[PDB]
Amino acid sequence: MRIIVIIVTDEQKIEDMWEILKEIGVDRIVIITSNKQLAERAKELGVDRIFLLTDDELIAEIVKKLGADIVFSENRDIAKKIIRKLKNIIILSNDEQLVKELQKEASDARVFNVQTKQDFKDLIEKILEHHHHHH
Repeated sequence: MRIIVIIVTDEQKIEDMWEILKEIGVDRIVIITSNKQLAERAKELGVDRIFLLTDDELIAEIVKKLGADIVFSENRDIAKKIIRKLKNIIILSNDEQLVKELQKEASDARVFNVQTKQDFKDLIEKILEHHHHHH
């Protein structure tokens, strides 16, 4: 029980760790998406932990059952939809104007903000040492 809810935003795709994704990744991640396209792509990789749902707030009930303690997703409304039942979950969102709302209104809710590479650098330094390959 340490599964991360991977909801994918169309930004810089992690194709770097796409290989190790099948060894370490699928062991501790679940692919939660509304797009069958990348859900099939992950299925061609051999990701067993995939849910395809075109619903917004329903993910709060899905991850409740999955016992998920973390989610990567841009979600303003759906943040409060998850937090109202789960204040023990750590949610990352890009909108700092929203992240602060959840940090004030919810007592035990651990809501972290991402803006620039700094937020990612500190976060990866907190967790296990993971470096990127220069060229």
